Amino acid sequence: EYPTVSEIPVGEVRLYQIADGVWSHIATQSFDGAVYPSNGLIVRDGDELLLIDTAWGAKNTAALLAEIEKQIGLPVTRAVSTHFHDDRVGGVDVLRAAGVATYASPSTRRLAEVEGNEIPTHSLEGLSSSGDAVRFGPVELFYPGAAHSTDNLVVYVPSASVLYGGCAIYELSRTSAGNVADADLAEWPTSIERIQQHYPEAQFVIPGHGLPGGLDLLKHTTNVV
Ligand SMILES: O=C(O)[C@@H](CS)CCCc1ccccc1
Ligand SMILES: [Zn+2]
Ligand SMILES: [Zn+2]
Repeated sequence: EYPTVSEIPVGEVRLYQIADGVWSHIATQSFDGAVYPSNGLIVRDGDELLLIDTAWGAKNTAALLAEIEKQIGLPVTRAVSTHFHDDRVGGVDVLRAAGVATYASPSTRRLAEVEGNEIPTHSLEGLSSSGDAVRFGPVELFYPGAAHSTDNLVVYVPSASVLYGGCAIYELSRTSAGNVADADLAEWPTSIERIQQHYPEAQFVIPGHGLPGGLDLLKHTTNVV
């Protein structure tokens, strides 16, 4: 039922209900010769929607807003990028032009400026040190320390016990490290434990790529790194 990579043509976006007020958006994009699926989060925020990450590109993100408009019908007013890679910030310009206020930690914003990626407009205070947490509307943002990247944040929806781990967290079927050029391998396992120790009542854990799982996904990631 969860959409797979061969089912989403590059340019299209699917929405998947995870609990109500919480959806994940799935898009596809090529990366060094191959196409991969990628997840993001959507959270109902009163009469508005909070977006967690872009759909990996300008055209995909445009498709995302259109799909949101078609299936949910509420405006996306804010977005948070969980790290500096293009599958997280690629498309913030389309979001900006659509009236969406974009956010990211200052760490993410400068890591994106130096790599030449799109840069979220606003800086998120209170997450510069491992273990820091801040609330942001219907969700709580957490900076566990360097893992997939040195700036990676994870997101938690209290009212739904949904833990969005981003690309610091791997799906279950993934048994190899893959690309970790921007990671801190030595610290990764420690950052994940910080996540474990911080959201032990998580019911759903969404990886940055692939199928949903449980807290089950954390140790699996450590074991793969
Ligand atoms: O820039 C990067 O290093 C990554 C963005 S998270 C590319 C992700 C592509 C991919 C996603 C999941 C598994 C293997 C490859
Ligand atoms: Zn990444
Ligand atoms: Zn990723």
